[PDB]
Amino acid sequence: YKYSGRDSLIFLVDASKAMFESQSEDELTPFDMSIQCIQSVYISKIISSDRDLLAVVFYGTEKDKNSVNFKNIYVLQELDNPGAKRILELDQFKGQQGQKRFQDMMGHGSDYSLSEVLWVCANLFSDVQFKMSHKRIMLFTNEDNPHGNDSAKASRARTKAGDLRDTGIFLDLMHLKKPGGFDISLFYRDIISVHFEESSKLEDLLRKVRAKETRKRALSRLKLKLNKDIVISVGIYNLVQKALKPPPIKLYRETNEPVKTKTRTFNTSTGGLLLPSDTKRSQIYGSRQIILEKEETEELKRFDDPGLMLMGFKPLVLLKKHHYLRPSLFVYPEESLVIGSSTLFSALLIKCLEKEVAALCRYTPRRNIPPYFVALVPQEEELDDQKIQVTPPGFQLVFLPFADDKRKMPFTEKIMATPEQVGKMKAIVEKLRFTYRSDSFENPVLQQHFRNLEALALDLMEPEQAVDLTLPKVEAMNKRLGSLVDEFKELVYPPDY
Amino acid sequence: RCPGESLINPGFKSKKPAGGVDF
Amino acid sequence: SNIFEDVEFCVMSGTQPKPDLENRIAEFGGYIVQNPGPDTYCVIAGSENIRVKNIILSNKHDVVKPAWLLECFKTKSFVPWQPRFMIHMCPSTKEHFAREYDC
DNA sequence: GTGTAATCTACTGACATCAGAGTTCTTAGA
DNA sequence: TCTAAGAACTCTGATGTCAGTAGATTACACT
Repeated sequence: YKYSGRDSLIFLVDASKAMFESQSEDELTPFDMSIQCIQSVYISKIISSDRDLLAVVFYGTEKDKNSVNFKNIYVLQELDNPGAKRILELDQFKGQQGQKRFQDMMGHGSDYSLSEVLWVCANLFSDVQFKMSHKRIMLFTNEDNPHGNDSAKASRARTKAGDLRDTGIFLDLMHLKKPGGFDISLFYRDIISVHFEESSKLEDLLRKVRAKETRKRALSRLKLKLNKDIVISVGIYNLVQKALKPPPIKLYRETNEPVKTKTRTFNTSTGGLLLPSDTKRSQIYGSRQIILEKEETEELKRFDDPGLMLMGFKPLVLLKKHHYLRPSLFVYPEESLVIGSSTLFSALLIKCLEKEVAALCRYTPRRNIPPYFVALVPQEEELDDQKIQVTPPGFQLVFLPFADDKRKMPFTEKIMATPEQVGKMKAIVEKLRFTYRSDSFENPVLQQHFRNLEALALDLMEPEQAVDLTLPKVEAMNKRLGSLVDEFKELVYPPDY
Repeated sequence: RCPGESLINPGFKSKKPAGGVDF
Repeated sequence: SNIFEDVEFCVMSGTQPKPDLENRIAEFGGYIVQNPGPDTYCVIAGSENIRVKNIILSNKHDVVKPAWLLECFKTKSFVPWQPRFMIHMCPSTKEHFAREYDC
């Protein structure tokens, strides 16, 4: 879908006693399972996408809250952006005492009707003003025949859920270990888009996974001036960009209210609230003072207008991988401007890969920025993983240093090791062989930070303290490697350290 | 389609479970 | 009542009706505060919270049984506080506290 | 004049980013 | 016998960017 549309998601639990207070074991509880799910996807969505909408609803309860079509349904929460007080409302109903806390309020086991329940949720999504990209309902019921004993009750539901799917709201399901069996082919076969224990999907809602997830958006758009005249529009996209702990919002102590930092400039002698025109900019050199205006400290540092000028072609081997400037950015075509320029770009991509070549360009991302120099290395897609595109096809902008960047480094000379000293090393190295994958690690600080932040947010008992994956697991490095550190200590240097 | 797309956060690709060094 | 005026309280928890605790206090005019500064007499809490643990960790202030601000309601209990700073510029507060504290 | 288009130009949320300022460490150090 | 000049890192604040929303400006037009 288009950029702005929120994900929006409504959670809809069976309040019926026959599941709600029920267990075959003692070790879980289907309502305590669903509520855990709702709290846990919801705490995922809080860290990861505060912009996307959640609601939660109980059907078949005995005391009601709805706009209309009231009987035996209670909207615990209408659609809203997610936060702490909503997670505290769900927390109240959890656990052995929780399954009594709920009973003092909304009441349990009464008759219900899916064609009314699906009506209610529909009205909910309608009532909200925002643009929605995905509209999804989640069923937390075990009741595999949903009391369609009256087939002329049940045909209402099936038609109404035809109407859900027809209006482009989706609906989705989880089965919840009903004693002895559950089978979708009896009923729910036509409500969703051979026999089950409990859903292999449901564990994915307990991943508790944390990052920002920020959708595909351009960094900027530019014209690749091949010369004085021929241009194509290309995008500039950010495939790799270091995340930061979110900017902290300064607060008033006594009320927790946000407060304005409200800075001004004031003359050291006098009451002049000096305006931006009152003051210049300056330097000191050679015991004299150089004076420039607030226009020209940024008229200096101009050279060009936003674009990409072509500078001619190179071998890919001469672009030496030791000197690297800043993270590489992707280039991909954009018919939003320069229509049909995709036809040129695609031929340019295809044929550079045959030539074993890069294009060299000069690059300005904005007006009032100096040109850097950038090699456009061409790119090719590994769809072989059943069209999981690990690599998009296009170009990489790889940046190149200038003289000033390549800092001087001290004198040293040696070519010291013998073939035995390499030969022992060639063993330890081959014993320590693993497979790195790009996603195999996580930031120890930024992951810890969210766990501290949750403890403070919910008033939990404890910070979760989940230990990081960057420390070497040194006992495994002792054992897999084995004792071979002694080959350095014996064969390579004296015993004095 | 389903195979790579997360149920917690749709359209976005499924976050695999952290890994680290193991031989 | 005109007794709990000039005495400032923090009702940091309840649960007995927490929002009614300070309302009962209000017809006794006890000076309600939402978050205890170094000014306050004492802090009142129907149960522990993490902020009460913060005030066990920061020995800061006088912490009081629930009933003391439902039994202040038959007495007149009114008893103190802190914040933090340690300082050795040319040290200053400790020598002021050689005038202002027992040693 | 009076009335109905079509469409430019704004503002905002959000995201990257240079600069600028606060902070701990080396050498040269009376 | 030690006191600043030179690093280094993080963090904060502004400027510019993109996508999308919707208002007011202005065009077009009446026999």
